[PDB]
Amino acid sequence: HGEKSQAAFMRMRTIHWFDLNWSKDQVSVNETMSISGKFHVFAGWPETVDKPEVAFLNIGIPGPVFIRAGSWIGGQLVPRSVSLELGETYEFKVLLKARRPGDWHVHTMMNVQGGGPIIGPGKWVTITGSMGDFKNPITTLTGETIDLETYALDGVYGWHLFWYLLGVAWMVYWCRKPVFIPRRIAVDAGKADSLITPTDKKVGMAFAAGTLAIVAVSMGQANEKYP
Amino acid sequence: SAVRSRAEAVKVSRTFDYMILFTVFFVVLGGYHIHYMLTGGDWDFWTDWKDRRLWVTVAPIVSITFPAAVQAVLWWRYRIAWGATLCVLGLLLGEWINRYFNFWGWTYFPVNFVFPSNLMPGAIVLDVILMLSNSMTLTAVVGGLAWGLLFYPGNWPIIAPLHVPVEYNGMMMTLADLQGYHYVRTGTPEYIRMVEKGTLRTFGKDVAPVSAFFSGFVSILIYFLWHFFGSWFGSEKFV
Amino acid sequence: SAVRSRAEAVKVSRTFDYMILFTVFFVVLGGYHIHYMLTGGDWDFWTDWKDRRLWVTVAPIVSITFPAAVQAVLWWRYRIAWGATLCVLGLLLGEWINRYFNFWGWTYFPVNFVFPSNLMPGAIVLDVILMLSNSMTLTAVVGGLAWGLLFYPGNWPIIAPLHVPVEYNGMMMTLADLQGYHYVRTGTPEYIRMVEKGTLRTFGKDVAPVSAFFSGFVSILIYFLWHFFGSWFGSEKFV
Amino acid sequence: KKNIIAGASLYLVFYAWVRWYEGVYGWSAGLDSFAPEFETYWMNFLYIEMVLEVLVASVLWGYIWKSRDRKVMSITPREELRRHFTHWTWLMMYGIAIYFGASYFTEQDGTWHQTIVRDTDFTPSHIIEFYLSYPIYIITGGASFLYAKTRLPTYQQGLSLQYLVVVVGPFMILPNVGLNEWGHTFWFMEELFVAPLHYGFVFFGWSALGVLGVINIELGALSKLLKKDLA
Amino acid sequence: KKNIIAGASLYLVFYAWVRWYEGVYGWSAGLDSFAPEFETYWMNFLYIEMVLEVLVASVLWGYIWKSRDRKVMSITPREELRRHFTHWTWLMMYGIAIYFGASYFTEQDGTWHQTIVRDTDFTPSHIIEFYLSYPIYIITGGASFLYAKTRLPTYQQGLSLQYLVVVVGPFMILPNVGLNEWGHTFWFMEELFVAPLHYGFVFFGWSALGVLGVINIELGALSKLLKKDLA
Amino acid sequence: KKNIIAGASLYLVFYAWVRWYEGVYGWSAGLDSFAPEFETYWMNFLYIEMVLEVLVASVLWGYIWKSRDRKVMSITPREELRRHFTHWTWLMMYGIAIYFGASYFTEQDGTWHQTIVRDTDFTPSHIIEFYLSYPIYIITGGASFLYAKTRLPTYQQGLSLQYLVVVVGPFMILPNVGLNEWGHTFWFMEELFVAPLHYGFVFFGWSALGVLGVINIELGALSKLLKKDLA
Ligand SMILES: CCCCCC(=O)OC[C@@H](COP(=O)([O-])OCC[N+](C)(C)C)OC(=O)CCCCC
Ligand SMILES: CCCCCC(=O)OC[C@@H](COP(=O)([O-])OCC[N+](C)(C)C)OC(=O)CCCCC
Ligand SMILES: CCCCCC(=O)OC[C@H](COP(=O)(O)OCC[N+](C)(C)C)OC(=O)CCCCC
Ligand SMILES: CCCCCC(=O)OC[C@H](COP(=O)(O)OCC[N+](C)(C)C)OC(=O)CCCCC
Ligand SMILES: CCCCCC(=O)OC[C@H](COP(=O)(O)OCC[N+](C)(C)C)OC(=O)CCCCC
Ligand SMILES: CCCCCC(=O)OC[C@H](COP(=O)(O)OCC[N+](C)(C)C)OC(=O)CCCCC
Ligand SMILES: CCCCCC(=O)OC[C@H](COP(=O)(O)OCC[N+](C)(C)C)OC(=O)CCCCC
Ligand SMILES: CCCCCC(=O)OC[C@H](COP(=O)(O)OCC[N+](C)(C)C)OC(=O)CCCCC
Ligand SMILES: CCCCCC(=O)OC[C@H](COP(=O)(O)OCC[N+](C)(C)C)OC(=O)CCCCC
Ligand SMILES: CCCCCC(=O)OC[C@H](COP(=O)(O)OCC[N+](C)(C)C)OC(=O)CCCCC
Ligand SMILES: CCCCCC(=O)OC[C@H](COP(=O)(O)OCC[N+](C)(C)C)OC(=O)CCCCC
Ligand SMILES: CCCCCC(=O)OC[C@H](COP(=O)(O)OCC[N+](C)(C)C)OC(=O)CCCCC
Ligand SMILES: CCCCCC(=O)OC[C@H](COP(=O)(O)OCC[N+](C)(C)C)OC(=O)CCCCC
Ligand SMILES: CCCCCC(=O)OC[C@H](COP(=O)(O)OCC[N+](C)(C)C)OC(=O)CCCCC
Ligand SMILES: CCCCCCCCCC
Ligand SMILES: CCCCCCCCCC
Ligand SMILES: CCCCCCCCCC
Ligand SMILES: CCCCCCCCCC
Ligand SMILES: CCCCCCCCCC
Ligand SMILES: [Cu+2]
Ligand SMILES: [Cu+2]
Ligand SMILES: [Cu+2]
Ligand SMILES: [Cu+2]
Repeated sequence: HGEKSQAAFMRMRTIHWFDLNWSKDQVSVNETMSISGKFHVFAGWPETVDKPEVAFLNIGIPGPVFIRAGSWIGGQLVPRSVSLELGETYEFKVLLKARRPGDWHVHTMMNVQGGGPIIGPGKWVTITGSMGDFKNPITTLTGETIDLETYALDGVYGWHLFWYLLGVAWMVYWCRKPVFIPRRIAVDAGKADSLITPTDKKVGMAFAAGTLAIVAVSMGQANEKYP
Repeated sequence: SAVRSRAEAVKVSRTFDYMILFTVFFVVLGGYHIHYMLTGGDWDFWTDWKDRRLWVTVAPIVSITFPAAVQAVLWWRYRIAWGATLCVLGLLLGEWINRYFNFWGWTYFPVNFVFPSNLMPGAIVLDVILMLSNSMTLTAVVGGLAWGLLFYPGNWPIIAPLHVPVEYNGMMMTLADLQGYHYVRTGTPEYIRMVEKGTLRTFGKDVAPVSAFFSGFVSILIYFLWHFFGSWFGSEKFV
Repeated sequence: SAVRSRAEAVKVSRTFDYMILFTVFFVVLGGYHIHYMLTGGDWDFWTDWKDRRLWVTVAPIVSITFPAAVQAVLWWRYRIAWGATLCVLGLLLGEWINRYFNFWGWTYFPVNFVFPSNLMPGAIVLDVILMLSNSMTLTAVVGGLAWGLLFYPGNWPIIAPLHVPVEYNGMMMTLADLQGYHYVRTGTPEYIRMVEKGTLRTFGKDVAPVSAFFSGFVSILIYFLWHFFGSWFGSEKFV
Repeated sequence: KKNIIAGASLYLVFYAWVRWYEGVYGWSAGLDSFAPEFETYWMNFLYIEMVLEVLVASVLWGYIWKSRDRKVMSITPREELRRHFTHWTWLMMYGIAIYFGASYFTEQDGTWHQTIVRDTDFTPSHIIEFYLSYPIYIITGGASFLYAKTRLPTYQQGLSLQYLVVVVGPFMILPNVGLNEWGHTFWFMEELFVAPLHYGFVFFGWSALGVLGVINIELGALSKLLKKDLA
Repeated sequence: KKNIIAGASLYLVFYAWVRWYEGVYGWSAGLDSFAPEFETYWMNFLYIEMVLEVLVASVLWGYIWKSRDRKVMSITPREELRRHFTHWTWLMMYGIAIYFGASYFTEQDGTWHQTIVRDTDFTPSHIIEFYLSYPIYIITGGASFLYAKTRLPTYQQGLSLQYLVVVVGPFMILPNVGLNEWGHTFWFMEELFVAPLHYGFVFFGWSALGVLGVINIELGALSKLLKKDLA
Repeated sequence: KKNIIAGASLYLVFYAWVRWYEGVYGWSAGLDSFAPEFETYWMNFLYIEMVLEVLVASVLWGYIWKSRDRKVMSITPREELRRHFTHWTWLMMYGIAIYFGASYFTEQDGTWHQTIVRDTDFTPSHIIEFYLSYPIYIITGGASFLYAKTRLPTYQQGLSLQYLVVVVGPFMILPNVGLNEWGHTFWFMEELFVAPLHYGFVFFGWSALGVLGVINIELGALSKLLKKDLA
């Protein structure tokens, strides 16, 4: 969508996408479509754009409306970055899974480290259905088939909520006591020991010990639950 | 003298306290959040950036800045025990609001992909180490080492489920890598990912602990510097 | 007391003023010219270096240094309204003498190829913004933005005639590029030319304005720093 | 001497309006700079907000007209005590504004940069962040500073230094927007963090720690307005 | 108490002699280090100028021999007023020397590289720049400093700090010539400006701002020698 | 008031023991991390030394138990003069320890790194340097500092600043061992010197110049304990 703002000469002397084929233009949630074709790296590369030693075959869309179920360059899956040579031609293919309803302009792009986004032609694809139906099943090397859309979420929520409530309780222990004004006057007069009583310092130890304890038990429990 | 009673002054103090706390909380939240989200927060944005070398090294270092500065006057002026806890509570609240209402609510990245880092443990231990020992250099050293070392252990129980290996179309990937692969980030190519990649001078499994000790050592100096920086921010000079 | 009359003191003051002005003019000229001609002056030497990104970014930044320093005592000691004008007059005189008598008179580079940059506008606006508002931070901010923004507009009427396109032996070139091509600079190959070359993150036509705003923002900090630097140079301490 | 304009913080309703206007009129109606739909819902927005902000800043900053003899330190804990409450209402407003400007919309723009929009030549996310939220909190901070300057005795002694930092300090991120969009262009780095181009207005959040000095000051003339009435 | 050696500024005639000697005996007779024509018109030049400069500096700096009881602050505006005029004559000479050394010949050397002469192992616009003009203005500055030290009462209190900067400061570009010719060799950069190798004696032009301190001093004991006679 | 524990510097015998244990049990019996011979002569060494050092530091640092009323400045040159001699015995011990830790074994580890042992995951040379010598001199320095703090009147005024530098300063190279082994891993450089990774604990040898301050102090209360008896 933002290709229109890139330097005209850059758009013309970098990468040329041809033989492009979109397998569909009307998908429903959980359905897949593919984009195939070839691209030719121009030997007269721009000086200010680093040569593509490190490139990544990306997809141009407004957030994960699709999910990149796979992507191949010359027949190999390319989840990592790759290397290209000036003047070569490559065959590529991308497999998308519809996730969010709407109408989206789907572009094929190549990120070049030290360069930038190199956006290919876009196509209008329509997704129909309800996002609540999206499923992303996965089987692990333990199998253990899970749903990557919501897997491990309760753990994140629980742990973050617990630590937050612990930190709130620390402040609350000191919030009931009048703060600011009496404390200022105290240290100004020379009573620096305002509310740091022995009982107030032993509460600090409990928190510090209860903390250093929970971390260790939690590390052990994690190592035992996910060997 | 002209209010009403001496108990009226207690109520006036209480109301002032609630206002001052509000304003400090939110102003420090703004500043801290911008500093964090612009020095070490790409690792904070995505789970597939929370690696063993650069995340564990950068998060605590840049995170210990504001806690130390705010502590330089919320301790020697009002003996306030919290102040690092308050900084971290603000940072976490801001980050969670943004992740849930913009990252997920606006662009629809799944929440289990963009949740924030956990910095509550180190904060509490730092506050306590300062309450006891009432020392800036003692706290500097010990609390810096703790801050640096408690980070990865404090986060592991949260990201462990996403480190289960998976074979995807012939390549081996963790669930976090699979997330980073599925949910397209048109603005974040894979090669910018600054994560541990292994070297000839690296050992097979020693990144997490070494990066947590290096981070603790550097947090020592960071706390040292920002203690004085915060002491300056507390100045009442007029020009 | 032993001179002659009270009008004799007025004449003694006048003669002293003429001497002091001479010496300040020329010493500051020397220092300013060396600083400029050794930080940002390749863009100043050749017309085919006066581009839209690096020239507009560097010239004003490094140029605002001496004006600010000299202003730190030629304002709070003698309320002298000029001082940036004097710095710029000296710089321009030195540069023009050198260009006309050495660049052209010695090596025979045509004058329409090596004329200097124009820094008179920003200087006058800075001097005025300081005379009114008598503030160093107000002047810092506003005059820095002005200095940064008035540069390219102040120079365009001079270099515009040399930006007419031309087709030379099949390639398209501006008259400035053609000059740089014709008049051999054995010591200045073409590749060292640090000019805007376009990028994938650059927009079609946005260099000049963006580089003038970035330059203004950085000139803010530069003026800030050199105000204090100049206040130090004004010290009367003895050791 | 409060519980009035403190509860009248319309910041929420106004900001709750843009977060809605964002997710409804800038999702796809603002994805392309194009020419029609964009200059209708986003460029007019920009122009209107710039003019309104300039005029509102010029107007609201008239505490120099309401300023007069401010020897309230000679007054009892009634007139001066009442002014400090107003000052802290102003400061709470400033805190809300700083939160929404430096935390909510800044990290929202961070989110936006990741999904699709390459900063090339523009974004609609920092039409609301750089040109709406930053000037808003700048106006609020200037208002609070001027109020203290013109209405509290302890501030009649020449421009508290730290108050200038929790103020114009955070102002220096606005002009800092020149660093970015120039560090994003010819010096780009498609991140928020490793790119030192952003370290410009990282040297602005620090300045937002000048509320350690305003608090020390406002708790030194106020500690002497409560000492006698201890219990 | 002036209008004598001030008009006797032979700096012009002497410098007008080298600018002529340059454009007549170094254009092609000095293009090649070779062996005969170069060591005849340019190496002998170098040796002669070095020895003459060392000896002239050792001699001219004898204001410590003419120095004595300098309580001219106890004298009226006649003897001390007359000395300040001599000091400012010295300072005008120093200004001329600094102009010719740091501005004229420095940028002339800048012109020379851009044409042909790669600095490799030498340049004849270097005999004229680093070994003639810099020592000349160094001698003049030292002379002026010593004069003030030995002849004006206000300077009897221990080496004004800023006077040392508008002096030895600009001296530190001479030894700085080691940075260049080493930053031009194994660290080279065929420019004046981006090459940080030149930033060495960029930290010398700044030092040439110590004439802000000498002027403040010389306008503080002189303001008290003119106060009574206002009109 | 000396010539007792000064000559009882067992540092030599102990260090002469490790230099022997090194060249006899770590030459080939410690070349490979392997599993048996290494964890027998080098890992047990490490564990034993760590525990012994922690416990010896906790114990030896009990000069706060022997501390009491230290107004020895009111005493004659007999009791306080005798304490200064003990302080300087402690300081001589600290000097020996610092020599062996920062000079002998550090450059010995430098030698080791050159021959074979790539630092990858470990070395037996800095089992003796980082975990034996550094903690030893740390213990000695802390002991000396505490002694002065608890036994000399001139030190009862709050923690001499420079004494803290010739102390915890040199302590900051121990945690600095995190910089190296991280700058040697993912940032490696197979040298001691150009690699800025080592510049961490280059900013530790400097701190070992705090013995310029302890000497100034100990020669200011001692100069007043010898003034009367000049000849
Ligand atoms: C600021 C702190 C912050 C964090 C972030 C950063 O800085 O980043 C990371 C690194 C760097 O990167 P670059 O890319 O630029 O470079 C290359 C890589 N290496 C590894 C080789 C280095 O850094 C780190 O790590 C951090 C540190 C800091 C200082 C000490
Ligand atoms: C000093 C100021 C001065 C100016 C000049 C300079 O510096 O130069 C320019 C740039 C740099 O260059 P280099 O070649 O080195 O590098 C590369 C390029 N880039 C673009 C990538 C960076 O810089 C600039 O621009 C300036 C700035 C400054 C600081 C802020
Ligand atoms: C509060 C002490 C808890 C110690 C937990 C631990 O040893 O974790 C080791 C882990 C290293 O993980 P790794 O070497 O991969 O082996 C552990 C295997 N996993 C990662 C699966 C748990 O990295 C860290 O957490 C550094 C923290 C050091 C604190 C002193
Ligand atoms: C980069 C860290 C510098 C911090 C130095 C500092 O604490 O300030 C001391 C100085 C004034 O020193 P002094 O008059 O001794 O007053 C010390 C008390 N405070 C700390 C409140 C200014 O204050 C300033 O001018 C601000 C420093 C620059 C901004 C980072
Ligand atoms: C980049 C960090 C800025 C640190 C500011 C600093 O330490 O400088 C203190 C300086 C000390 O000189 P100052 O007190 O301004 O001069 C005396 C002012 N009067 C004449 C009113 C007494 O005052 C100012 O900087 C002016 C305010 C700057 C606001 C950002
Ligand atoms: C005093 C305001 C004058 C404004 C002139 C102007 O807008 O110039 C735009 C020019 C941009 O040139 P460009 O985008 O190429 O479009 C103008 C076409 N030319 C270069 C042929 C005049 O870049 C600048 O001069 C930056 C100055 C900003 C001052 C607020
Ligand atoms: C890199 C900028 C540093 C400028 C600091 C400055 O103004 O000097 C303060 C200091 C003395 O501070 P103070 O005794 O407070 O006297 C302030 C008055 N002036 C500015 C005339 C020295 O003077 C120096 O030792 C010279 C600074 C190093 C050369 C760049
Ligand atoms: C690289 C910047 C140099 C900045 C010089 C500075 O700030 O240091 C001040 C220092 C302050 O100590 P000072 O006043 O020399 O010691 C007292 C001198 N007496 C004993 C005569 C009172 O004096 C000097 O630096 C010596 C002169 C250097 C000339 C370039
Ligand atoms: C963006 C609204 C923020 C609310 C600010 C606020 O609550 O402060 C109350 C303050 C009123 O404080 P007060 O003590 O009434 O003013 C000082 C007393 N006077 C004005 C009579 C000298 O308002 C003003 O001073 C002017 C308000 C103009 C914008 C709505
Ligand atoms: C204080 C910033 C001035 C913004 C002026 C404006 O309304 O933007 C129009 C113009 C942009 O015009 P242009 O891109 O040629 O065409 C505008 C139409 N769209 C939005 C489709 C690209 O902006 C500029 O002068 C350059 C950017 C400001 C400096 C950071
Ligand atoms: C390179 C020539 C620059 C001209 C210097 C000048 O005009 O200063 C006049 C000054 C004369 O000043 P005046 O007040 O005569 O000397 C102080 C009074 N005395 C010497 C009797 C103590 O000369 C000297 O002190 C010695 C000159 C030697 C080189 C030509
Ligand atoms: C203080 C500098 C000493 C200059 C000594 C001299 O007269 O130059 C002769 C010699 C150069 O001799 P060389 O190049 O072997 O042969 C001279 C004959 N030409 C001029 C034909 C190369 O210079 C050097 O010792 C090296 C350069 C000085 C250090 C910056
Ligand atoms: C690693 C051995 C270094 C030898 C230290 C030394 O010679 O100091 C003597 C000092 C004795 O100094 P002295 O003046 O006897 O102690 C102060 C006097 N008292 C203890 C009675 C208050 O010893 C102590 O204070 C405690 C020794 C424990 C480790 C062996
Ligand atoms: C304070 C450092 C803790 C050293 C703990 C220890 O005894 O080392 C065992 C373990 C190393 O175990 P590993 O390499 O898996 O196997 C040890 C067996 N060898 C020696 C054959 C490699 O060390 C670590 O935790 C990492 C290094 C410390 C941080 C700088
Ligand atoms: C009184 C302490 C001096 C002010 C703090 C300056 C510290 C700067 C270096 C860490
Ligand atoms: C009185 C002001 C202190 C001297 C100026 C130092 C400023 C240095 C940082 C900009
Ligand atoms: C070539 C890039 C050089 C950048 C200089 C430092 C930028 C500072 C940003 C405030
Ligand atoms: C490898 C080049 C390093 C240069 C160090 C800085 C030089 C300073 C010049 C005064
Ligand atoms: C990428 C390496 C950056 C290193 C930063 C500076 C290290 C300081 C060591 C104390
Ligand atoms: Cu599109
Ligand atoms: Cu943006
Ligand atoms: Cu040269
Ligand atoms: Cu080693």
